[PDB]
Amino acid sequence: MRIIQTTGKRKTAIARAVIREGKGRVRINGKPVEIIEPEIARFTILEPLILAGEEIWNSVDIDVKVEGGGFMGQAEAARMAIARALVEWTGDMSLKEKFMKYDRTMLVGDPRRTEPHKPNRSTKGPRAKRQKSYR
Amino acid sequence: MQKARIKIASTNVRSLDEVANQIKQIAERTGVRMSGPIPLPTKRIRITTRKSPDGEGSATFDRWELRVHKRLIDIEADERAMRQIMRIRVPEDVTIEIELIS
Amino acid sequence: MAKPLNERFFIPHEIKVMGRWSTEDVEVRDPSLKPYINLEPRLLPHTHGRHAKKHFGKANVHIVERLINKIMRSGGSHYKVAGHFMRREHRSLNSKKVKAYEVVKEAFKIIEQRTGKNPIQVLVWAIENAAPREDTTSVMFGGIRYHVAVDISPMRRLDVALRNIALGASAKCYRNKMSFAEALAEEIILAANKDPKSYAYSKKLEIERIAESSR
Amino acid sequence: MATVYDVPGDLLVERVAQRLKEIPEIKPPEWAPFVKTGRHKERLPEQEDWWYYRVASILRRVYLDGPVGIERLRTYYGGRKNRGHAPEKFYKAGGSIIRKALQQLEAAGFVEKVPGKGRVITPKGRSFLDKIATELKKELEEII
Amino acid sequence: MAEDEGYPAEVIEIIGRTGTTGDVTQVKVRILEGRDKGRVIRRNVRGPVRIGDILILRETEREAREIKSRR
Amino acid sequence: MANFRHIVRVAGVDLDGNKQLRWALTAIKGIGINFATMVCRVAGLDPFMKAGYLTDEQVKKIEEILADPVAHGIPRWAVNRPKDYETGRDLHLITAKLDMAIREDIMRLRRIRAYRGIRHELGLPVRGQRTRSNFRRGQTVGVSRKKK
Amino acid sequence: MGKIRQGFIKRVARELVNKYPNEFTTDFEHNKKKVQELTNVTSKKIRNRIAGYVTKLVRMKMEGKIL
RNA sequence: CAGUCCCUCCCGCUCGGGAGGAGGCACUCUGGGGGGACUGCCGGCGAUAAGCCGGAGGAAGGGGCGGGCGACGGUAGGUCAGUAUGCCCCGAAACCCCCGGGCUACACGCGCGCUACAAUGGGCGGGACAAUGGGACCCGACCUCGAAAGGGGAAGGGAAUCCCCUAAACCCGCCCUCAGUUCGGAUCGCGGGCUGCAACUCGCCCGCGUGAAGCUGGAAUCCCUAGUACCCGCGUGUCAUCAUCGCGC
Repeated sequence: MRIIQTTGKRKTAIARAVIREGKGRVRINGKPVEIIEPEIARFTILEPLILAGEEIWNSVDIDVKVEGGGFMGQAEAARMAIARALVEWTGDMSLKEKFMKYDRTMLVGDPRRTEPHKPNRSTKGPRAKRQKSYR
Repeated sequence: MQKARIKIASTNVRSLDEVANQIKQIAERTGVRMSGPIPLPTKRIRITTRKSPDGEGSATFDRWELRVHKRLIDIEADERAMRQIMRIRVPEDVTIEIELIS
Repeated sequence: MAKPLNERFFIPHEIKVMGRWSTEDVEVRDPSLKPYINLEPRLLPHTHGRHAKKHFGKANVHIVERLINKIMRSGGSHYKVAGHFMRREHRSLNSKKVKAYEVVKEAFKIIEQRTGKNPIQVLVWAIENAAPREDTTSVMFGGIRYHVAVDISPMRRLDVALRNIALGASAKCYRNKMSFAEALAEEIILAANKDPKSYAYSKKLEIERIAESSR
Repeated sequence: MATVYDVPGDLLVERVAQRLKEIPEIKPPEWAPFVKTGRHKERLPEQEDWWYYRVASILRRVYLDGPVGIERLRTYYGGRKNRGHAPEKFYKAGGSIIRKALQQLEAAGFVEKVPGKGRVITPKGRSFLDKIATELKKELEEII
Repeated sequence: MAEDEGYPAEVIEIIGRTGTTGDVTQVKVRILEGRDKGRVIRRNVRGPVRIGDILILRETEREAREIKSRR
Repeated sequence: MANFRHIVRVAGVDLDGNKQLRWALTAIKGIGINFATMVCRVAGLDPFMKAGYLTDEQVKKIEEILADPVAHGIPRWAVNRPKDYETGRDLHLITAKLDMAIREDIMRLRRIRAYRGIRHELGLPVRGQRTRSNFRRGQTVGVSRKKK
Repeated sequence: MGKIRQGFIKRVARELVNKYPNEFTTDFEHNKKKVQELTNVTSKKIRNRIAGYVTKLVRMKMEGKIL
């Protein structure tokens, strides 16, 4: 068989993702994909899988562990890592370019992430000044 | 023999690296079997401060940083063997803690 | 509910929006709106898109993501959590696009229940109509004050359209049985008709009308 | 061919709750839903479902973790109590429902206290859950 | 609705900005519609617009303009 | 069902609604939202069903339960006032007891010449702190207890 | 908002091609290596700029007007 | 349960799903060091220069991005009530010790914030998720008693190795069905816990009862430009305790 070990990371949700041949396993953090209460963010993961097509999907076992604090953010990290896992697998330009055309959140992370909370002038929020009325 | 843990932690980046590298290099050839120097953290201490004693105006506020960075060594040797390696100069301000167990 | 929802998982995959609405069902007949809209692309509006990056990176925003965001807008200092908790998440998200998304989805469900058509075909239709063609900007140039004829660009048209639709929903949405998912949903239909009941379409006419005078 | 892992909680919980009624070794004691409630409640619901769901999730928790506290099960719940215009702060459930719930299971033989100082599943507790999960997981596939 | 008649015109060139607001930008247009065809007009357009875009002109007979300029 | 009426009388001749049973008791002074459900358990009725879907029979139960909550059950912190004026073990409060019991303890305090007793009379929060520029713009707290 | 290359960055590159023209190239990387050997590396980021401007200065030299 | 000859548990449609321990440092990560981005290439505008736009490749671009970084000086700006310090003044006092009170008084007026006027909703229940940090008369596993607040007993930890710790927003199913209410939580009665010699003045929290104004706000006016704003909770300092604060995630 084969072990290929890939990562995706979106907004510091970090996906440790393995693809091996098998039977159609979808595992996230130990549990089936099914557990997730949200429908919506499940439909984000499913998008690289359908675009390659279900044939490959059935033929391989993808286990991921997506260790990110967002529920959207997990969906996000898992979608980038699946897209990359799929492209390493078959190895063709066909699947890579197809992905680039559809969206670039499937195979690029972000160039930034966060900004600190600036010191401020005794007021909350990193880009904020104390209200005035002194005129 | 006794397995001895040298834990070495320091405030600056410069000093801790010289010690770890030299400990491993002195230790390498002799009765010693040594496990490679391992970095443990900077627990990075923030101390977040107000500048101005006034409290008044805009304030521009201080982000501080004290970094203390930890490297952890196992060595297998006698107690006599440990002192020999310990001989080194060491950067002022380098804490060296020793654990001795069989 | 849960099984239907699972089926709602089977169907979007195949490829539909929100689990059961084919994107192919609709086309933009008018060529103006065609690059201006995102009817042709994909499935979930949650996209984190980072649009507004470049010049016109806001045009590769899924129509529905623009709607969720525009829709989100209203929100002041105050805190929300599962607890005793808020409002703070508004009539219109004194909050989360995450939650914001649900309304759009329920609104999508409701509009489908009545009209029975693909609700993107209704919302897309409504955005085309809601946008006023002409506007007057008090434009003085050179110091001389004119109350002039100005032609609306298409990006500006969509933006006016969606903002106006959202704006109207909140107004009725005020302490009244419409549920913004309902209020929006009822608005999206009528905005689509150019009906006399659409606070959005009233300004669409009136802005053009006053503009026509002023030009 | 299933585990509590496999099964969306929403379906699982009603199923494990009904099994709790059936078997029928675990039961509501009267004092607990009366007024010896978790934190504050707008209304306090007169349901068998209440008590059973509470215990249903302790069986799931005890499986997943190793040592799981009373303190741990109390905090885990989520829920908040008013402090006025000063914003709400987190606070934690009742100790009451939990200690007795852990105990009613203990007699059932489903939980046991390890010598380690903690709590862990028996074979009997673990068994009851996977059988139910297999039933649920088998049902899930049949339905569109 | 009724059409009116929509006169489609595309923008040949973006001359510069007008309004003290700034809010119109003035752009030169060429027409592509059944009636006239080809007519060049300098219309006042608002909002983000690029070169080669399409504008529906409500009134063909227009062309207000004011002009200058870059050194 | 259990025999519609849109108005039933409960807790004396005070009226009982068609809002919901739990909520119609909350209106009746001295029986609040939470206390209502406790009595409901004892009486044996559905808590979530509409008020006024009660025969005459149901009505009798709730009244004896009101009179000495403590005989039937009802914990000694869950009951309305427990340890009453230093020599009552527990009591109940309703509309006539509740009025009286707070008005007596206030009356006592004027006479003793407490700070507490005078602070209410003036119209002021005792242990709320500020009175400095709260109740702004001619507004009032209204102190105790009702202006509806 | 704006971009303009400092003046210090310009001075080093100009002197460098004048001393050793024929030991400089149209490859960024080749000039960067040479620049590193020539003058002190206060930092990495300035090393790259000097090298870059050198690449341009050679292209310009071809033309026959190099300012 | 990366990859696994092994091993103990459960489950099974025997195909197959999951956890422990061997074992294995792959991976995530830690911190130390190195590359990469410079208009280098390509086209347009421009004096063929300087620069500006645009394009390809690429993880990223044309101050990439976010802080620290702020001249000579002025407002006789702000602090002699943090310290330093010229001068003047006080000397049973403008000193010194002590208890108690006062800073927390209110008919009002304003600034700065928090919570808020409900169905984009509550209750109930389940289930998936983080990070900065802080932790020795300190954080406190877990166990037990108590409704709880908290108490009794006790493991580990001076720290990638334990603890606070639960993320909250999220979603699903169920009950509820738009009122000044099941909104909102002021006010007041009573029971009780906690620190401290002591919380009436003047602490917070639990539980029952009470249950106010407010149902979207004139004139006028403030902030901010993107992973920000809007929105949600989490920690920290100080520190027993008053946080609807300040700093930070």
